Amino acid sequence: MSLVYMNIMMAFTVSLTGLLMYRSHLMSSLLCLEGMMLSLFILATLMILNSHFTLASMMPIILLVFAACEAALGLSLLVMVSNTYGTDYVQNLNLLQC
Amino acid sequence: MNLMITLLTNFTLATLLVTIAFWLPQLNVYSEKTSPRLPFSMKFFLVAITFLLFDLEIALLLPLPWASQTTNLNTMLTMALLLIFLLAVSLAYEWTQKGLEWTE
Amino acid sequence: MMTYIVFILSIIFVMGFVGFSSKPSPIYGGLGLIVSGGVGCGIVLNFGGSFLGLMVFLIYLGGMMVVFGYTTAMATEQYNKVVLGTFITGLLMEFLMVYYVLKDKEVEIVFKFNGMGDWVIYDTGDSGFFSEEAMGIAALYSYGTWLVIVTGWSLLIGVVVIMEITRGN
Amino acid sequence: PFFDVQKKLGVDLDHWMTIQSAEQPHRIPARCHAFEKEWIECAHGIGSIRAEKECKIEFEDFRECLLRQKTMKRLNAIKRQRDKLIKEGKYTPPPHHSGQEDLRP
Amino acid sequence: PGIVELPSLEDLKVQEVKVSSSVLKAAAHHYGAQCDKPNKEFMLCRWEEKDPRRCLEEGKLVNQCALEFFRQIKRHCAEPFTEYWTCIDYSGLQLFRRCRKEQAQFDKCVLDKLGWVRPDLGELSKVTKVKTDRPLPENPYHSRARPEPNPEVEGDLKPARHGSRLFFWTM
Amino acid sequence: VAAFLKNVWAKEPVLVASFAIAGLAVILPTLSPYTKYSLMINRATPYNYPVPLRDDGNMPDVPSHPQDPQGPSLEWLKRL
Amino acid sequence: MMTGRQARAPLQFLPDEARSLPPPKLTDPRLAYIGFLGYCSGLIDNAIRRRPVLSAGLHRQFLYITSFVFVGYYLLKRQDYMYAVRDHDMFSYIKSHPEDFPEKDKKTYREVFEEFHPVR
Amino acid sequence: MNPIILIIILMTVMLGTIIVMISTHWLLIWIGFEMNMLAIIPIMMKKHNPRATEASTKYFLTQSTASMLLMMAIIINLMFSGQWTVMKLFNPMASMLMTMALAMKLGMAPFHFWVPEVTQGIPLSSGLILLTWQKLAPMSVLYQILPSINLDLILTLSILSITIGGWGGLNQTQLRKIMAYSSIAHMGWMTAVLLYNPTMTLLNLIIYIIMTSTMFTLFMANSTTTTLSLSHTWNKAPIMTILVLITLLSMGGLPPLSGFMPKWMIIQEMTKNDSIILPTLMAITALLNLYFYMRLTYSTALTMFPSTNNMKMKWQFPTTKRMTLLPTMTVLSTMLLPLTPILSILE
Amino acid sequence: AKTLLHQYWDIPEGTECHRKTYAATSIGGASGLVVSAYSVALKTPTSFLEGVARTGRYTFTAAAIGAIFGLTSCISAQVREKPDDPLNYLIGGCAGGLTLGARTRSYGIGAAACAYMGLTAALVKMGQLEGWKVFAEPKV
Ligand SMILES: CCCCCCCCCCCCCCCCCC(=O)OC[C@H](COP(=O)([O-])OC[C@H](O)COP(=O)([O-])OC[C@H](COC(=O)CCCCCCCCCCCCCCCCC)OC(=O)CCCCCCCCCCCCCCCCC)OC(=O)CCCCCCCCCCCCCCCCC
Ligand SMILES: CCCCCCCCCCCCCCCCCC(=O)OC[C@H](COP(=O)(O)OCCN)OC(=O)CCCCCCCCCCCCCCCCC
Repeated sequence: MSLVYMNIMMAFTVSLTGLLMYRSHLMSSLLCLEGMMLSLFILATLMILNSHFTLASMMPIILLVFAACEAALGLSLLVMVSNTYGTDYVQNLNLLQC
Repeated sequence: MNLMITLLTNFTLATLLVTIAFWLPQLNVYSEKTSPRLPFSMKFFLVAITFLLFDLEIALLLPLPWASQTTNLNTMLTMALLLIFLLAVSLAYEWTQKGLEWTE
Repeated sequence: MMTYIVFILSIIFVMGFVGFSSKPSPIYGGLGLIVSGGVGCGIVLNFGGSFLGLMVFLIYLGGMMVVFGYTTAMATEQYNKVVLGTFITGLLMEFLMVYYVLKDKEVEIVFKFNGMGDWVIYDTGDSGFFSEEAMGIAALYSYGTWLVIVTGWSLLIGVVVIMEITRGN
Repeated sequence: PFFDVQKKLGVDLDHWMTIQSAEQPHRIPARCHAFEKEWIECAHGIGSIRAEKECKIEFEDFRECLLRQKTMKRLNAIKRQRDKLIKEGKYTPPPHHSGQEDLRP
Repeated sequence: PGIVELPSLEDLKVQEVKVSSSVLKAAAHHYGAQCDKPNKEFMLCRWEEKDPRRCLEEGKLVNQCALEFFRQIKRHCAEPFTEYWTCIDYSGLQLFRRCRKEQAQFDKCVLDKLGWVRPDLGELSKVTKVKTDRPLPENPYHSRARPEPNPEVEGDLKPARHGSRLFFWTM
Repeated sequence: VAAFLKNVWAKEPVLVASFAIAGLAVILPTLSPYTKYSLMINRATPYNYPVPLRDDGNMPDVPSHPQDPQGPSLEWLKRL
Repeated sequence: MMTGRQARAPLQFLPDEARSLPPPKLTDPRLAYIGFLGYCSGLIDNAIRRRPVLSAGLHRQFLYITSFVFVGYYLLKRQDYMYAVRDHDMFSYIKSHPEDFPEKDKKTYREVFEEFHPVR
Repeated sequence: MNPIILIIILMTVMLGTIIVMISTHWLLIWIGFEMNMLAIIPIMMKKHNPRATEASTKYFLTQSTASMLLMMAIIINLMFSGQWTVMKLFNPMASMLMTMALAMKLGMAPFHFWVPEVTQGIPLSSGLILLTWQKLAPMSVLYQILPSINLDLILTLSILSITIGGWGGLNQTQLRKIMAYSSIAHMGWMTAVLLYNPTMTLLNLIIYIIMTSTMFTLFMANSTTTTLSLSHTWNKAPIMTILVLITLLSMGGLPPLSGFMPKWMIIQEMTKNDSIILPTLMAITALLNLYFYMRLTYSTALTMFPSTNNMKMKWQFPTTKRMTLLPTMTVLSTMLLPLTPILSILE
Repeated sequence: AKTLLHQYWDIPEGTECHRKTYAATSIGGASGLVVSAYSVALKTPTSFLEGVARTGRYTFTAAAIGAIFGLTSCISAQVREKPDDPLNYLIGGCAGGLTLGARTRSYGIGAAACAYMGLTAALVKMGQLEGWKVFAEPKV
């Protein structure tokens, strides 16, 4: 198929493996999650413009709106975590081992 | 193409003026001046998230000048007034539960 | 060279994702996602998605990454070997992919991909006095009634949810 | 649990965005409208098991319309043989493939 | 699969309408009024055959009728037409609203010398009917034989033989 | 109801103007005589090509030429 | 399995062809067991709120019994309907495919030789 | 929380699950999962303690990752099929991604690693919603995509779920972690029979929802979250120890109780398809589940652990808690095995 | 790692000993790499050297189990001349069990691994004989 689809899929896998490998922060995890959303947006848009399927032109906007509301919800969870522990470090979220 | 040339020209002029503003006052070798978490507000985050969600509702509202050209005007007018009504209901709920307070 | 412009922007897109996914800090991670969103917007604009690329710049980069940098400023102090090593690992893997697909004009990472530029797959017609993508987005109100109902309800519920869970009581 | 409420009540909640051959705004056809219409009218009602084997030809034509893999492979073959013959000096491009022929209309 | 069957280069040669888009836009309404019938035969052949290789003679009749249309303009009303399409050609969006006096000159000379009436608002967008002599295409999509459907259910619904037959449940 | 309306127009005139303008926007297109002409102009704007019909022999309402009398007309739009 | 049957007419709890079947009797032992489940629910409801188990809430025990019998009648009707549909589809598939269900020749034991294994 | 806002949020959870159940378009499936997650986050943060914020953060991360993999599977479906119908998937990579995404949304092993943490972090009512109501939408999608699910993948996920949910509860004393590992093992039972007979999947789902709803309602009616706090139930309300006894002996798959019905019908439909080793290992691995259930029954009903003196004050007060449908759910979770051919109503 | 099992099972029993030994060694080494990857996934080692030490230790342990399993089974199939026989894989399974006891530095773990892994390898041989399906394709 098209060559750009390989690159957008590989960008999704890069932000996947970044989201699937935490370093220290939770904000870096949310940035990798929204990079995954960005690659979904681009790849869906290239398919829909590529096929001239008219009605699905409203699909990437709905993807954007729902996952940005999801991003706001995750930022609110991050705010509550950082207010509890002082930092957004994921190693402070460890009380559920016992 | 002409847009990309214009963007590159604006970026180049901006970068050239930044280079002048940082390097031209480094010509006149001055004296060597040797003499010698942040507090959190919930209201800043709530005005940022209220902006974000109202901007998503704006993202729904932006194709209305194109939506007015439709043949299904009863449905289009209904859903247009319904989205602006849900933006107003979000604003009313943001009002009455003390969300718009001390940054009103 | 200029026929490969969407491919060049997609390689810049992957390089930017390898950049912020290495995660030096959420500050520079946000900057890398901003640069990546700009070049992916360029990818969208070069297929004819002018409204959707301005939705990138206006909604994604215009509100959401603003809220991410806003929260990064407010919930993190103001600013390695692993970061730069994983960065050069991702850069070498992506340039080896570029080298393979430019020397063979064919590659198979997971599926098979053509090595020519993606100008080949475009249509040879016109859309008249309208944009197809603009009229499909205008169809959100006439044809997309239930989609507007569930999206507006999810945004209303999202306002309610954030006002409940950030209250702390 | 596919509670088919849309067919029980007779509402059109999401059937319209489902396929490319549906009713489009201002009667815009997709790039693979005919192939998808042929595959759907092949596979309609016969079930998925019979559609995997009895509608293979329409579905292969429709997938090759969507992704254009055989088309781009054939164009790769023609262009690679063309560049190889320019490399060997056994071929020269015609004036209608060099930009010096004052296009048709 | 099969070899695609293209027409020859001699099947595509026709005397072109080598005029600009503002020239075509200036006499567009008189072109729609006067060159109605072969244009509509062509667009009916084009939406019914769904193949431009089945429409070459109709396109050649379109081109012949357009050439006769502009030759009939040029012999009688060449100078008000040139005055009109130059003023249409000046504008970037090529507005009709900017050039109503040159339009009045051209329409006046055309009605006086050629008897052509410019159509009213609404007329060129009408769905007309076309009397063709070619047969109706029996399968323009070249659709092959459809698969036979699964057999339907029939008969009165009798009870289950000895209940559920689930190991020992006699009902 | 008029004492409360004067009270809220004295205290909060911005919100009274807001709910009044929104109320007009809700209820007024159902009472306008020109709401019909919005539909009639939007459906009579020719974005596509008017693909003609094969003349079978009995279609008296479909014209054979644009300048024929029968067919849909836009005299109402020229006049209003 | 039978999802293509209940897809032409979806979300019908009992279709119009369910009425050609005999309904359960009111002395169906399955429905009587469902009534026993209702009486047990009434007894547990008197027990966990520390009422007298047999005495308290005879109206409530009676509504438990009545409610379970009322739900269970329609559940038994849909059970009998789906097994009747299963048998009907099975028999129509055997009838519409003779080449897949060949008549196996029944041989008596005078022809059928079976190996004897002595227990000694 | 405001009771009106609580009711609107619970209707939004139910509405997201219904939008997944009824819709024919993949974007509406993804919208339904987004609506479900977005509305169930405040139910988990009802009490506003740091364990609920931690649990809601981990739940958000896993369900967000699953939703992005789900939309990627939908996008590759639009690549290789040009359409959006919720049916079989037209690519094995999209099938693998969607099976992973739905396994993450269920919390099946090896993506099980959020379920005991999030279940322990949140209250018993929100844990009841998480372990019963949230299993409905991904199992609906798995019911809808079963002509394209890879068999080796779903059976690997199922046996890994059963084994890890068996060995998980053997080390536990907290009741919410026990119910979560029970959830992992039972979702393994449900998806092991999916590509063979999904009616038995729906049967196992309904019986498991009834039994889990019974156990969480008993835990709410006794206000016990640990094994050792559940131990004092014989001195407070002795009928509750009988109910947790019969319900835990049901959930272990012991006949003549109706928790034996799902796994017996699953073995009954897997041996038809010439699989003998796999339901044998499933049935033998269910003994671990039954072992920590028997640990709970020994601690609660079959013996009498020592109580304290302040129990004498709680002797003077009745249960004012709304024990909604607890006798109904108790009778259905134990005495339903004579009504076993009622499973045809799920055909 | 499916083609590893393909290039293991297709070879007749008691014919080519070094190739079967290396095929089972590769199967064991791949499984040990999987166990090592999950062990360094869920549990963080104290450094990089300790992590690669645990990785190499588990990988060589499972590779030695696979090597001595395939070697003992092929040598038993040669000295008994019964190629489709589960006692050969029983002796191979007990040899792998004694190998695991040698690697884990404990005798009782070796005896239990002898018994259970020998019965497991016998069951795998009988599944290869009668065609037992663990991931059985749906037919009804
Ligand atoms: C004109 C209009 C008026 C006409 C009036 C006609 C009727 C007049 C009499 C009025 C009363 C009618 C009662 C129902 C009809 C008779 C049903 C019957 O006996 O079926 C035999 C049935 C099968 O034997 P059969 O010789 O082949 O059939 C003779 C007839 O043809 C049986 O007929 P069938 O072939 O059509 O039966 C169909 C099928 C035949 O059965 C089968 O195909 C076999 C499968 C049955 C279920 C097996 C499940 C095994 C695993 C779970 C075990 C659970 C624990 C066991 C009990 C623990 C303690 C509670 O039935 C079922 O599958 C239904 C499920 C079992 C419920 C049986 C009915 C109970 C009604 C009263 C409930 C009171 C509580 C009873 C205890 C609860 C447990 C039953 O026997 C059993 O399954 C044995 C279990 C006990 C049955 C209950 C006996 C009913 C009377 C009980 C009175 C004493 C209650 C004491 C207090 C409560 C307990 C502490
Ligand atoms: C049905 C029409 C469409 C309605 C939906 C669309 C609305 C569009 C405008 C968007 C408005 C969004 C925000 C609305 C919030 C309302 C709640 C509110 O603000 O209550 C507080 C306010 C008192 O303000 P306070 O709390 O003191 O704040 C300090 C500021 N000085 O309380 C008040 O001041 C009372 C406010 C309510 C009374 C206003 C009445 C106006 C009546 C005009 C004539 C009738 C209009 C037709 C509609 C019927 C209205 C009942």
